[PDB]
Amino acid sequence: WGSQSSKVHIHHSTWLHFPGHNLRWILTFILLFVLVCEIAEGILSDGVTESRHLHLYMPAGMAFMAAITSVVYYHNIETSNFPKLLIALLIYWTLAFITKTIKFVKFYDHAIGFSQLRFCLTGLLVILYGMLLLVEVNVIRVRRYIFFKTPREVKPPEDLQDLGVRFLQPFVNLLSKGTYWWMNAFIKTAHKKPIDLR
Amino acid sequence: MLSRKGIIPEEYVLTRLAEDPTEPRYRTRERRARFVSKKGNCNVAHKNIREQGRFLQDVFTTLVDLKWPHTLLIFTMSFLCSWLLFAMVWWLIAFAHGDLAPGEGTNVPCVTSIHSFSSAFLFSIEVQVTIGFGGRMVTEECPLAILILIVQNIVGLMINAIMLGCIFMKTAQAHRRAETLIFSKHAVITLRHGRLCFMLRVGDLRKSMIISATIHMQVVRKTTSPEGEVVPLHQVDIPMENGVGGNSIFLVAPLIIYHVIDSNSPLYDLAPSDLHHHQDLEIIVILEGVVETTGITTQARTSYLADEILWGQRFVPIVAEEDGRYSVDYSKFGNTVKVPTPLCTARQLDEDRSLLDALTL
Amino acid sequence: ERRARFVSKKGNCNVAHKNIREQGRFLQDVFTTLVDLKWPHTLLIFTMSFLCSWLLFAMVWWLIAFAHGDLAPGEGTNVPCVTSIHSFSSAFLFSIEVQVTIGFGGRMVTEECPLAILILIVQNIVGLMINAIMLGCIFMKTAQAHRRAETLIFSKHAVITLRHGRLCFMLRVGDLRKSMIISATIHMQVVRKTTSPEGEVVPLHQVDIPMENGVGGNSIFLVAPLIIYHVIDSNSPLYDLAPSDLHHHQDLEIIVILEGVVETTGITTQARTSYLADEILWGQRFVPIVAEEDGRYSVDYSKFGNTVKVPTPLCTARQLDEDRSLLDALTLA
Amino acid sequence: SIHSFSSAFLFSIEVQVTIGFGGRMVTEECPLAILILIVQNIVGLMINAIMLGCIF
Amino acid sequence: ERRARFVSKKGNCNVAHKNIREQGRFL
Amino acid sequence: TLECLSRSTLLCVSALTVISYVTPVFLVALLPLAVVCYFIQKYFRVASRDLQQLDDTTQLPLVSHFAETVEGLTTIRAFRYEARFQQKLLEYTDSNNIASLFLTAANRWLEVCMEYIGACVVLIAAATSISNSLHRELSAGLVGLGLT
Amino acid sequence: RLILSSTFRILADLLGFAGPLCIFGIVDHLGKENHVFQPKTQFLGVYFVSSQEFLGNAYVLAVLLFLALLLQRTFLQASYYVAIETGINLRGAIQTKIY
Amino acid sequence: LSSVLHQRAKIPWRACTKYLSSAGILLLSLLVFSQLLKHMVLVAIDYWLAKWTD
Ligand SMILES: CCCCCCCCCCCCCCCCCC(=O)OC[C@H](COP(=O)(O)OC[C@H](N)C(=O)O)OC(=O)CCCCCCCCCCCCCCCCC
Ligand SMILES: CCCCCCCCCCCCCCCCCC(=O)OC[C@H](COP(=O)(O)OC[C@H](N)C(=O)O)OC(=O)CCCCCCCCCCCCCCCCC
Ligand SMILES: CCOc1cc(CC(=O)N[C@@H](CC(C)C)c2ccccc2N2CCCCC2)ccc1C(=O)O
Ligand SMILES: Nc1ncnc2c1ncn2[C@@H]1O[C@H](COP(=O)(O)OP(=O)(O)OP(=O)(O)O)[C@@H](O)[C@H]1O
Ligand SMILES: Nc1ncnc2c1ncn2[C@@H]1O[C@H](COP(=O)(O)OP(=O)(O)OP(=O)(O)O)[C@@H](O)[C@H]1O
Ligand SMILES: Nc1ncnc2c1ncn2[C@@H]1O[C@H](COP(=O)(O)OP(=O)(O)OP(=O)(O)O)[C@@H](O)[C@H]1O
Ligand SMILES: [K+]
Repeated sequence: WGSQSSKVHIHHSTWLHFPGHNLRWILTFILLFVLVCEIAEGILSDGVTESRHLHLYMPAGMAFMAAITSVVYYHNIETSNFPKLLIALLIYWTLAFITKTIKFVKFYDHAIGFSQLRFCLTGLLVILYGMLLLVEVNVIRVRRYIFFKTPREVKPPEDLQDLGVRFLQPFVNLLSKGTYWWMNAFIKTAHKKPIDLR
Repeated sequence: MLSRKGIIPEEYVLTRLAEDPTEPRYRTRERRARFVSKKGNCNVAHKNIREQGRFLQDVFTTLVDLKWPHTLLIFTMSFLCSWLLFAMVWWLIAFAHGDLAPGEGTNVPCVTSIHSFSSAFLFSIEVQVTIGFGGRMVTEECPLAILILIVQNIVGLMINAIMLGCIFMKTAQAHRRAETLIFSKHAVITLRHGRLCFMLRVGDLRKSMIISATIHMQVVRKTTSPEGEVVPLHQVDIPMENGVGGNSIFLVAPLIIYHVIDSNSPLYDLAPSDLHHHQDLEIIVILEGVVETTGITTQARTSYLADEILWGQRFVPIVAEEDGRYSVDYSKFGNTVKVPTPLCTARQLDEDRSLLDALTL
Repeated sequence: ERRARFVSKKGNCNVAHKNIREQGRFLQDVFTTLVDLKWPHTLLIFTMSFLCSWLLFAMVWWLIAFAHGDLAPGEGTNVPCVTSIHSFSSAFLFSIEVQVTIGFGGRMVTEECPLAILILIVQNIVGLMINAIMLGCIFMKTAQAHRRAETLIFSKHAVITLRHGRLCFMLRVGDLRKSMIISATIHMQVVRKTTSPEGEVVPLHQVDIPMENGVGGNSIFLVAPLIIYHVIDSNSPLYDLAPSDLHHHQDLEIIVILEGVVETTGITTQARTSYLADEILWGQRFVPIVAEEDGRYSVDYSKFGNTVKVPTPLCTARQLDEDRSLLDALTLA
Repeated sequence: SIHSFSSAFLFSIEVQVTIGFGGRMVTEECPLAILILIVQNIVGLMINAIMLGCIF
Repeated sequence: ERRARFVSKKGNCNVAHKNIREQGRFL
Repeated sequence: TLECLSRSTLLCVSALTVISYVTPVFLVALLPLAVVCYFIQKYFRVASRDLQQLDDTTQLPLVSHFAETVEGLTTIRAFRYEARFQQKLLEYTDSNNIASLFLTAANRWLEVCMEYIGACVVLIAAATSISNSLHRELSAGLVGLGLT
Repeated sequence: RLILSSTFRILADLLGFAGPLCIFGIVDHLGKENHVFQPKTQFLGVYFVSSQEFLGNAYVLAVLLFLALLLQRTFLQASYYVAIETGINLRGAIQTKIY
Repeated sequence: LSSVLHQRAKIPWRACTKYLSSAGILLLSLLVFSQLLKHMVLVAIDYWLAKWTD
């Protein structure tokens, strides 16, 4: 965000979406929905007690913030093809998965069962984390920067290499193609300088 | 739903030949771009930069680069994130040992006075900031606490060291000093010693001397070769006509900087009509030299477009002499009193002078 | 296994030093080495230095407490010197609290045994000295602009093209960051196993080569990509190169050095590169790249090192000069 | 252990200088004291660092 | 001594800048 | 277009007045959201006008080219020069397609942002109506009209 | 491409039918004789909510409605664009083949 | 400058000369007031539905 205030480089820079980019975003959304569901359970369960029981939703309350920061951090590293920096994000997934798996099996110790909502949400969230960790190691498998050999990186697509390709709809991060967020800056230009064939 | 844009897919070709609005004509009158702006701040926008990670690896370049409010955000958030993360760890470990359960027993807690996450966060303050309030002690009970205390101490010392380094390299910045060098808004052309030259004026405001000063001077113009090699910005160096032969300058008073237009100078074919408002031409003046106090090298970028060059004017003599010491009246800095001069080109002038001298001799 | 570059394309001077009568100065020069250490190794030495200091002084505190006997349990029979010391772990925590100046309090130093005061003074001085030294290494380490060197970027392979009659070895060097590198300076060296009439052999000879600047100086001003071209006159040692004599394994190399102090920190940084004969191309031109959109300027780094062709005579610089000399003589006559 | 502005001034010394004796603690009760503690620690570190830099 | 030295015998550039349109460069 | 524009804007006024009447707290959130809505509407007009005119001025030469080729098909093939006219056709169609693509994309940008505003309105209205209903024993019927 | 457009449209229609169903659920539980009670189910120190009971709190159904409207009104727009883009590409291919 | 501002015009002048000329005072007072009445009936029918269900 500091380089951004002076990002004339990113004024007309180029990007390179890591492999499994579609599946990364759709999993983040499919876990943001069930984390909202977990928050609903947490706010709802403590309605019988006279203590707030923060340990029902505040874990999920920070999981939601963590996921948002994770996806923001992945997009940032996606614009700047600097994958070695995502090692931290990589360890986060596996570390988070391990901890929550303990919680899952602990419910199985007391015979909690799917009949309770928290078990269903926790199981769904655990398998989502497994798939997300699969994606995080998929990046390693392809680019192989941690591997012994040289990183078999690819150059940006030649479609965007040209200066005059100002319709960034085919190749933009999946959550700026559903909502056409890349259009926003162009519309400012419309107010400033008239939109002609140039 | 409620629109009628899909009902009629037909079209009519009767209406055509609509053009000539004359609106875009006024848009073409917009002024062209300057290479470097007057107050430095070069106006070049790099495009299709392939980042390839060369804009995060040099982190400590970025930290110095950033503005002070952003630097204080990073400062504050680095410290607070460290404090809070280690507070979480202290809370969790003192909870695992049971020291958080009230009235557990006579079991000696592994960190005393941990009776909340609030006290855990205060304990992180005491440890990392090295404040050590006597209430929250570290006992000899569990080995994990001593390990985490070592780790937090080393991390706190490293973070303090890093922030000390960045504050060092930011409190010795240069861009707070580059702006205190003053040029003219516009430069002038005039004959000195019977030869045409391109004058200019530059001065210093702060008393702090600028050591080993250096004045590069370049012309920025699209120019082709006989071979058809077209260069959009073919910068050409220009000697500063300094008598010694070097370009160094001792800057105390407002000095007059100029390059004598000999046969080598690329300005050898300028005419007073050849430097009008929209002419493609631009002079750059790179004033280098360190700051005496901090010993940090600086530049003072500035430019002069065609529509700023003014023919046949001489800078008003700024220096006077007071009772005991000299006087510098910076109000007359950029004033250029009119001075008549031949209105022909540099080549025509040279050829005419040579022919007249040959005829006379 | 065919030809070894003098320097690699992106720095990392590739000469293997050997048979040094190492006086030990290399390990005697500790501060320079520490600054040149990679960050993980700097952190490891940082951590090991602190830990060794902590644990050494912890041993001393435990030993003096053992000598004074206060770690042997006692209720009122003793007046302790260093309070709350009741195990080695206690002495280690005490060493932490003193050296890093945490001062948790529960472990005080009393007035009874003076050797504790002496060791306290020594530990305070040593901790301050070690903090000062480690701060110094970190300060110089963060002032490194070796990272910045990876944004002064040259064209992959430079070409030899005509310009204004004669022939120059062009090049393209540019900047990616937003800052401005003050007092930039470009050297350019040719490398060849040159021999002499007397029989001298120079296995790798370096000859400075002018950057053909107008002012007659080295300094350059670099805001956008530039074309650094050496004009080949009778003085230059490329005056006798034939395009047919520019195959891959030619005994030649063109070192290029770009200097200039960084402005953010004030550190002087080189920017090295070379160009083997294969990486030299004849009679080709660099495509004009500095597009100017209205209200600003642009650089199309996509075509930063993309070249096209142009017909030029396929004769040596000497042959070209001599042939144009004969043509000029014929024209004059 | 806050009694008068003499005690409060001594406490501010012990926080910003990082002396930290221990009689004058910060407890868990009011979050505003912890907020002010963070503010004072950060401001103290900034001023100490800046004065270091100017001295260098 | 009606003669004004441009710099004195101890460095000490003996010039008095005047009519500076100051913009806080002292502070 | 007058009838449909009047219907749309007045149905919007109808809906907003009913929401405010059912849940009076909604107007406190109506003011910021409407201001944000205003900016989108303002900017979209500036863009959409230009794109619409551009689209039309693009399609006119395209059909012209087609018609003129029907005139001199024999003449064009006579010169064996039809590669140039193929490239002219591809350029004209590319210009028309890019204009229409930007038009559709601007359309979809406006719709996504305006339906997000509506979704935020739904959440705000639902929260306020449910809160008031349970706490203040508000009539359930008014909640139904507010939601729908 | 066209199959993807139609699949997004079908899912948008399905998710869009939540609005009516969610309104019915909200009002039904909010008008059910105005009875307010806790979950009344506990397990080992923390109440465990069941399948239907999670659809109990009208807040949950309203928030789930909000999420459903976001997904509906983004999938639907995605469907619009894919069909539109294929249409603009059909015109391009046809306008070249005819010429 | 002048081109931008003039282009950024919603043309209420044209709308006024269009509507007020043809409609005068009778057709406009019929058209517009019928729309307002129609939408007021829509609000009223929804409100009455709510109260009847209650
Ligand atoms: C637990 C229950 C929770 C319920 C919520 C679930 C939400 C899940 C959403 C999942 C969407 C699933 C479809 C993803 C697949 C996209 C299709 C895809 O792969 O094509 C991507 C294409 C562009 O690629 P291309 O290279 O030009 O063509 C493909 C290539 N040529 C080939 O070989 O084939 O281009 C496309 O086709 C892109 C299509 C963009 C679609 C945008 C919509 C995404 C959802 C946006 C939601 C917004 C926020 C929602 C928040 C929810 C929770 C808070
Ligand atoms: C026990 C607790 C100790 C406390 C430490 C934690 C404190 C955290 C707060 C500090 C955060 C500061 C982050 C700064 C990172 C900057 C990274 C960066 O720009 O360079 C990354 C560097 C590699 O190149 P270099 O060292 O710069 O090159 C040498 C150069 N000539 C110079 O003068 O500078 O270095 C790297 O690439 C590594 C980046 C640092 C990431 C740390 C990861 C831990 C790795 C652990 C395994 C180490 C294995 C070492 C094997 C050999 C490595 C060469
Ligand atoms: C240029 C036309 O490109 C588009 C194409 C579409 C897809 C589409 O179904 N259209 C027709 C529908 C059919 C029945 C005529 C339509 C036209 C006018 C008003 C509303 C609608 N319906 C839209 C879908 C929901 C119900 C009402 C959307 C939007 C656009 C757009 O302007 O960007
Ligand atoms: N006395 C001065 N103090 C500060 N800046 C000055 C001074 N004289 C000139 N400048 C600088 O020179 C540039 C010219 O701006 P300005 O139009 O105010 O002056 P001018 O036209 O050269 O006339 P004058 O020398 O009479 O002020 C500006 O960048 C201005 O800051
Ligand atoms: N291998 C080497 N490594 C480092 N310094 C060396 C080496 N060889 C010579 N020197 C330096 O060169 C200088 C010459 O000293 P000395 O007489 O010992 O060597 P020398 O005559 O050059 O040796 P040799 O016979 O090996 O060529 C000294 O300053 C010495 O340190
Ligand atoms: N868009 C760009 N942004 C930044 N650096 C670039 C860009 N394009 C090329 N470079 C750098 O310029 C140098 C030579 O690039 P050139 O275009 O001549 O060849 P290349 O095929 O891109 O080379 P390579 O395989 O080494 O990346 C390399 O150091 C390369 O990293
Ligand atoms: K301290």
